[PDB]
Amino acid sequence: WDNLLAVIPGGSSTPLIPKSVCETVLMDFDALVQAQTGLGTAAVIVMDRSTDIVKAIARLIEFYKHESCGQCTPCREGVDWMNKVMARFVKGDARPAEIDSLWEISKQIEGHTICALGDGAAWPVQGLIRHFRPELEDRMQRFAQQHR
Amino acid sequence: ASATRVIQKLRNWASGQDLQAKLQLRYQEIAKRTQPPPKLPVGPSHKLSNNYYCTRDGRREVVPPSIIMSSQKAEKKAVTPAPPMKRWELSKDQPYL
Amino acid sequence: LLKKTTGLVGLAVCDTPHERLTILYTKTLDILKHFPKHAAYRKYTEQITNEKLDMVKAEPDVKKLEALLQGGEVEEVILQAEKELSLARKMLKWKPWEPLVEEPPANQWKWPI
Ligand code: SF4
Repeated sequence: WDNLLAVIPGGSSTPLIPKSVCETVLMDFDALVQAQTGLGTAAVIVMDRSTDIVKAIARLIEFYKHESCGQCTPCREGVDWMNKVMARFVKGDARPAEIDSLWEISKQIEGHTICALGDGAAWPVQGLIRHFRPELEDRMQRFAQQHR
Repeated sequence: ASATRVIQKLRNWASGQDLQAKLQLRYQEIAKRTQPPPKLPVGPSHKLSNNYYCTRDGRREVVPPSIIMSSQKAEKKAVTPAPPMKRWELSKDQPYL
Repeated sequence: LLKKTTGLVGLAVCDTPHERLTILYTKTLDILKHFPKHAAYRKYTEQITNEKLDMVKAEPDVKKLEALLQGGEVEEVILQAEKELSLARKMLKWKPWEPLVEEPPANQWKWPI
């Protein structure tokens, strides 16, 4: 449990929660909403400290890019945009203002789509930005140091 | 700038000013005609977040004028269009010529 | 002392500004007594003239009288009193306290069209 880093508690559409709130969280719809998440398909994906958290979240966004039906503009264009930005985030190829830009993009996707795939794709990015933001900033700073 | 000292003294005496100190013709003090390439800065709207246009849409803040009274729609002190103009102070730099 | 020049071309300096001001304001009030009581012009002009006349009667110094009047120099104040008196005579002739003479057409002041 000390090696545990993060848990996605309701499948990929629900966002992630770190170990600190994983300590005393229940498996309710209401409890996970209070934990700023949801109980989706009750799929508990566990990631330890060895996990590349940004790579895992970007793989989820790539899954959503591949599985979006493309009918409606916010999900189609925004999920592709989020996938590209998340790939650059995994590489470290961005600057910390792009984290806030990605948050605003996810908020533009969420609630403006036809079905809830847009919400379920914007939520993991929201959870990653909410919890593991210093990790993203560390990646960007390391990339900026080793490339200039 | 190429004038002799006798001609410079004659010009200075005839004009009453030191003409060589303030020459009318530019010789070398001007900037180079070939300049280094610039890098112009960007404005405050050049940000990737918190920059929705509806929060800085000054063109749509214009409203139709408010009707104080109209011929179809519509003890107090006498007022003025503005408080009266304060008198200009005389200049402390050079009040008279 | 006495003012040398008033600074404005064509404006003569007044040797006795207080007496001229008080007779001009008294004449303005007298011509304002002929107006109807409900005339807003009469009410407002009586207020302005009364306050200015009280300031002239209160202050016997020309400089601080000018500072109290805030109408430029006292020659400018005298000229403004003359203009106000002539205006009040014209307003009594014109009678604008009456209701609106004619309403405009419905789209006369509608912008944009
Ligand atoms: S939100 Fe739903 S309808 Fe819109 S493109 Fe995405 S999957 Fe299709």
